[PDB]
Amino acid sequence: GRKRKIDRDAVLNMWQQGLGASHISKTMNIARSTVYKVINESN
Repeated sequence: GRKRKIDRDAVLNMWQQGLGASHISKTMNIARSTVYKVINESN
C-alpha cells in the first residue's frame, strides 16, 4: 500500500525540527547512522 501501514512522521519530525545525528536519536528511538539508513532511502 502507499500510506496504509507505514511510518513517516517519526523521522520527518526528528529532522524537520532541527536536529543532528546524535541529538536526533535521543529525540526518537534510533541511532544516528541507523537514522541515515532512512534519510538515504528518501522514502
